[PDB]
Amino acid sequence: AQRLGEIGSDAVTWEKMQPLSVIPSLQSNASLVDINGDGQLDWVITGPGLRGYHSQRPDGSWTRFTPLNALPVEYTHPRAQLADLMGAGLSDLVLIGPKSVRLYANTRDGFAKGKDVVQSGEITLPVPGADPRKLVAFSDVLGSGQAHLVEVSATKVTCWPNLGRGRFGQPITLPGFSQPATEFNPAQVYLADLDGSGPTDLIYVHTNRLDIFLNKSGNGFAEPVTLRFPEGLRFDHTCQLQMADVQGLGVASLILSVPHMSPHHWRCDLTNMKPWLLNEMNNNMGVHHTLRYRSSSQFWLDEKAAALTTGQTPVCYLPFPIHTLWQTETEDEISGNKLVTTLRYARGAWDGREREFRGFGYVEQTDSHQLAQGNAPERTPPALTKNWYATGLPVIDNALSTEYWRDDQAFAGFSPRFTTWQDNKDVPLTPEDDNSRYWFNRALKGQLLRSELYGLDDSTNKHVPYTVTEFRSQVRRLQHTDSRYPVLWSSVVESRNYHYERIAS
Amino acid sequence: NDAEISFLTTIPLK
Amino acid sequence: GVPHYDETDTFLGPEGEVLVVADQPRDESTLQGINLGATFTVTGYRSRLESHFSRLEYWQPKTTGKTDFWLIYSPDGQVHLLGKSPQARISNPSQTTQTAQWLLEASVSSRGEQIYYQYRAEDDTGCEADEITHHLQATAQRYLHIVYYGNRTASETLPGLDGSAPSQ
Amino acid sequence: NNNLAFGAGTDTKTSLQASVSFADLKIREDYPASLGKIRRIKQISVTLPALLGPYQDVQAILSYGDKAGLANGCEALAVSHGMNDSGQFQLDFNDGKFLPFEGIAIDQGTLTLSFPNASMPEKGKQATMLKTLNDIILHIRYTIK
Amino acid sequence: NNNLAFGAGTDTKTSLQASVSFADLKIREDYPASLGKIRRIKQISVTLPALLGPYQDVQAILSYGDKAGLANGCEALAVSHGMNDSGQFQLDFNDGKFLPFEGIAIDQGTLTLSFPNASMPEKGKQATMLKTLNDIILHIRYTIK
Amino acid sequence: NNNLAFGAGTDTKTSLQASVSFADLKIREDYPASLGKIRRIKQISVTLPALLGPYQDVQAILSYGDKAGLANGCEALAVSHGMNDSGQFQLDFNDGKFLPFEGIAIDQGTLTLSFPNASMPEKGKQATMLKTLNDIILHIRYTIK
Amino acid sequence: RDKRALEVERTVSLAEVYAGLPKDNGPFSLAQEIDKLVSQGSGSAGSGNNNLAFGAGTDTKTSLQASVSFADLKIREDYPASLGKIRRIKQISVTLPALLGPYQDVQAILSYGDKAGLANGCEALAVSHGMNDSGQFQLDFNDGKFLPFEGIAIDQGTLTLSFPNASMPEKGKQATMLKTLNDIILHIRYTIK
Amino acid sequence: NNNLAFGAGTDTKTSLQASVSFADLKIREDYPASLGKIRRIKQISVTLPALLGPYQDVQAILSYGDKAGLANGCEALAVSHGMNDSGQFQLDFNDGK
Repeated sequence: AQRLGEIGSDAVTWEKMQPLSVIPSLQSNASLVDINGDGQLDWVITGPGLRGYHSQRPDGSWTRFTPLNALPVEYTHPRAQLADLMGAGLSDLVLIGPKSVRLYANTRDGFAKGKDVVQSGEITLPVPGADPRKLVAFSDVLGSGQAHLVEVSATKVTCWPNLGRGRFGQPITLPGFSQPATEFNPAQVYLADLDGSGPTDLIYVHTNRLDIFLNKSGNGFAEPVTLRFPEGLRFDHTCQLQMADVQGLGVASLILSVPHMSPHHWRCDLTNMKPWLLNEMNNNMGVHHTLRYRSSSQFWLDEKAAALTTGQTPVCYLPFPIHTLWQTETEDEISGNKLVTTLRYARGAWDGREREFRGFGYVEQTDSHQLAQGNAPERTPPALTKNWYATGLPVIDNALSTEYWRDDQAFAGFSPRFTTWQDNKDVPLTPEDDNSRYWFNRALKGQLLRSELYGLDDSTNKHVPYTVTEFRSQVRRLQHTDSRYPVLWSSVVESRNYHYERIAS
Repeated sequence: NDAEISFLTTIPLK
Repeated sequence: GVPHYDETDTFLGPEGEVLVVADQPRDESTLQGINLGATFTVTGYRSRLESHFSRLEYWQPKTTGKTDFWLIYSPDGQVHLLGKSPQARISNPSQTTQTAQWLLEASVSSRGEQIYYQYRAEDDTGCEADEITHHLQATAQRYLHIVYYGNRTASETLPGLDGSAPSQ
Repeated sequence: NNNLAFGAGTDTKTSLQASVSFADLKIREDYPASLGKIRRIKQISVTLPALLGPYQDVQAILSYGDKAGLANGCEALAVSHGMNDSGQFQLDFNDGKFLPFEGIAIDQGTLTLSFPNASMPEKGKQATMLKTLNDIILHIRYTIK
Repeated sequence: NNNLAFGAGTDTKTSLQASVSFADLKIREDYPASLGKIRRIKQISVTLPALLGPYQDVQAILSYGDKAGLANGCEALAVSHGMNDSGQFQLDFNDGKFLPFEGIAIDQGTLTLSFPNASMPEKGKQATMLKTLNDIILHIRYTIK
Repeated sequence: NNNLAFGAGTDTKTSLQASVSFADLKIREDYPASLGKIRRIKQISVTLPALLGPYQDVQAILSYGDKAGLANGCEALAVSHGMNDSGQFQLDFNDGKFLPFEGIAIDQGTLTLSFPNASMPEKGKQATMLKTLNDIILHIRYTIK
Repeated sequence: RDKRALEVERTVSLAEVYAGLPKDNGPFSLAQEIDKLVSQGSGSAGSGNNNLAFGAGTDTKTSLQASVSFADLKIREDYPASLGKIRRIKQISVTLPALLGPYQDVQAILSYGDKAGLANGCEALAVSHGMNDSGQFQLDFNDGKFLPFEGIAIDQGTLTLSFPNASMPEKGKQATMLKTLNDIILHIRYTIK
Repeated sequence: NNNLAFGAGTDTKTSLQASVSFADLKIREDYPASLGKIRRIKQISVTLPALLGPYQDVQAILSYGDKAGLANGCEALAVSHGMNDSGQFQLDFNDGK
């Protein structure tokens, strides 16, 4: 994906296809899936005796073949499906029958010895692929953040909540969905988080229109919203409805791919904003606040585009788009003045190992005063504050060193200090291995490492900050005699201020 | 204080 | 993943950090002078990331006739009790020993001031038969109903001890 | 000839039999007579949209309850799993042999599908299978000549 | 020869016929004349992008409305699915037989695809299927020599 | 004949042998007696729902511990992978040869599945594989005639 | 005298074979030694018939050869002797889990470095790609012909896998491929009779 | 012999001719001489990773511009779809031809 148009545009395009410079050689019995749940897709090979994978790293390289530690022989079974059943967010291996399931937990290096889970009571599960008249699939139709088992037929939607480790609860009827009996072809049923929220909506595709049933938080369906196709577009069995966030809007758009003689595509945008976010506040005393949001993925495209234009190779460490706050605006009803803060983000990252978001390494805050018309001749120039934070992923933190305002006649910058606590002394430490190094760096996440304040003036010294602030943090290992991760404590040891007042000297 | 969970969607291939 | 409830699980603190066992367990039956009626294994906990050095204890009875609880010892001597009485617990409505959450129930200051939190359990009211029909239990949810504070008299003990419901 | 019933054999009393007449399937009606008058069945597969696990079978026998010049054994087909399940373990139309039901006119006689051990009071094995069986689908390959 | 119409037969009055002249397909034009002049059809499959229910079949006959030295029965092909649907249960170019339409010059004659029971006022079975039919695609395999 | 034991041979002392009686499987009972009395095994495949390491294979031998008119080599089958694992490198029901165990009555004799090198104290290679094996599944193809 | 033989498959990791050599045979990590041998003009690893070396032929001095002894693969040991003593190889496939460029291929020759009753050409297999490749363009166990290496005892002789144009200083084409190759996997089909 | 050009036939003036020399592909060099000296082509397949869809065809003919003892018609191959596209509707390496 590339930024289409100028930087700051929200438009998205794709570049001319290029061969990837490197691919795995073994592609006869393999597929691309995140097997570890690390955020890195794995080319996973499960061939005639050979089991392992190649992960796709963020810098574009591939790892060498990594053997799996354990794989069920049933991985390749015709009814094998993967699903999040342990609730770990990992894809577990499961086989489903009507009375029991067989579950192999994903241990993120292979799978665990599986277990046969007997369903309690009289709970009978649907079996995927068993009946062409209905759809059996995993989906968050209850809007709870998990993979529930849902069966969609012409007259009703039934769902068995996932209680974990292969256990399912009683079927829940989710009324409101209804198709004309014999016309109900499951091939026409697609599921989606169209409002960007928990519950997954049911989209029924007809030849000339979409019949969309909004999901009322797992309590049944809304009367369908009918959308019509543009003239000349008709849907059929050779066509496909694809859903994806391809705009940087969070909410996936509906793409109709019609491969006929000259393959063409259409996209239906239902929203330009994620619909449940807080938009406005008004205190009825003249203060009005407007929030705006922008997907993190659009900041990435701007970051990427800027790097391309300077010959640099940007790396995104966040494959899981979030909506960040952008362009907060405060309106003074009564004075007529407005104040807008635009945040720009860069270098954010996903932890991978603990499956958590570490945060944005860089946050840049503008500050613009819109004085009431006729008030003043553009007085009070806009300000800019740059803030660099630790992510605790020293592939990013180490790189922030080049983005700082430079002054050669300056004190040495800071690096984090790692210590322990030995006979009550703050003893310097170099981590023994990667597991410790990881946890020591994890402890740094979110700390401000540096900030700079600039005026966005038209002066000859507009690029020189008024102030520069540097910090040095420290992580102390207090108790390693524990479950593998040690107890760490962290704080700021050094804080250095510089006052330039835009004068470099 | 506060809390946050980042929610991502994972898609199986079968 | 979904908790096993077999002590292989970990817990999150008052801040969503992982708690770890820091101290060897000890046996105790008396809490702030209150004889709880059972011997509890008391396990000390710390956050993996040490926010303000708060210390936590998990009290686990050796008997099936009692439920567990958590205590928090704040750096200022403030002491908190979470999840002792059943209204303070979120637990599997069937296997009720599977407590998912321990909600703050009581708190005592270092100077004798107290707070007691009265929770109300969810129930089958305020709705249509259809709501109940497809969701027969799920009464594990707890809502804060009344927070009682400003004890008329002074006490160094937690107000929730002995399971005594507050009077206004 | 369009019904469900328990059988009347000595060991089929607990079998649930279902049957339909070819006369009521209206196969002939799909193409106008000018395309040919001889319309005969070449092969029948049975789909049973029941809920079976990965290691669970189904038992049913499909047979033709009428007169036809069939070779012995071509009068019946067995179903073992139901996923567009043909009678033979290995399906081909080129093994040199006649297939089950091959040569039967598309509009003559009656088919019966027998599910042994169906009765619930008798604790039949198929007694639970059947309660998840939503429909019965036949796939009839026939030719016009 | 490039049109739609209802059939003129006695039992085809409800059949919707569509036909195209090979002369207007401009197949020959694809390759230079020097590569060979004898350009003949070897095999034709039919694709019918449409929405059909899970157990709904396509009823259609493809036939050649002209003179050709075809073996009897090679003048027509049945369509059942429309999913790149060949005229057989199994397609094999190596069985020692001629395939439907094999040997027809790429320039001569007209193909007609007939959909029986198409008329809506007559409540034809295909009357509704056809309303979800977006196109008709032919896949023509032919050889040059 | 329904048991587990370590083998009595001189080199099978470390092999874990799973013995299962055919009579006790009650296969005959699945279908009406009236369909025919001669019910014989045509082919057996083995499925072993265990977890294997990156280069770990399965070593297991399935054999028939009784009298039958078998050809030389049809008395036993080797398992290598554990997924519908046939006794050959390539399974073919029409090559012209008898398959292992073919012709054995469905209710007679006993099968044994032997896992060599299964004794943990001897550091057998299959000893750890077996600790992840939840079940053993046989797929028996048989015919009624 | 015919017999249906037991048809047995086995997966062999050469990295395990070399890593597991007895201490006096010079056990080694296959990946590390390849990296050194490819970067260097020459060298060797291991001992006896379990080794790495550049070939001595006039057109092989840039070819990296790996060799293992069947005697040390401990194949016979998989099943007790009572199952039969004639244990012969039916077919060998080769898997090479390396990373490759845009449209790069893999050049390697697998051959049997010993005496056996093989028909001419059955002494060697060419690897074109690493996807469980084999000696033919299409593998068919029923075409009436003998497969490469078929009939060799599972516990006798030595296999060599030769990678031509491996030397890095010579700018061999496979010089970079080898630096992404973590292991060498053989899939051996053999029968017991 | 490594070039692009338009043809000079009477009906090929509009055809692009993409030509390459085997001698310059350095195929022989991939394997040691000692493996055998007779190295001959068995089959050639054409791949065009083009923006060519499943219902789109490409007309292209691959031919050998030199002297060889080829069976009549084995001098050329036609391309239709570009995805490991061989000269046959069905590729069979064992049909006796």
